[PDB]
Amino acid sequence: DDVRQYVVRKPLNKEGKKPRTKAPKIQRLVTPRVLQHKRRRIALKKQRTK
RNA sequence: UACCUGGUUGAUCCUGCCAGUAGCAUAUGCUUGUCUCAAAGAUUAAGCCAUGCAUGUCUAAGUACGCACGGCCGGUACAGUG
Repeated sequence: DDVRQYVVRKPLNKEGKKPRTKAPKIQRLVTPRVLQHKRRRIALKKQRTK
């Protein structure tokens, strides 16, 4: 599944502003960036060994 | 600038100190137009303290669901400022 679609959004309705839903930033979520960070760590290991 | 002068005697030459002399550093007195530097609660009490201030700090890069501001109504988690 994809947790991105199951984050509890909270509704905000104030008089002078249009209503909107606020969502938290999902933490500890695996994204392309963290995978690239792991790749870079392993590549640094390889570079050190070489 | 390697300097002395007055004072013991009726007078003299000494010893010798007192006083003078110049700076320096604190205080104080009188006086004080310009201008440049510039010390300043050490001395007595490391005595006592009203009040205020004197140490805080965020980047692209730890944590943002504070509508506190702020958008592009969305399989659009997180726009951004904060």
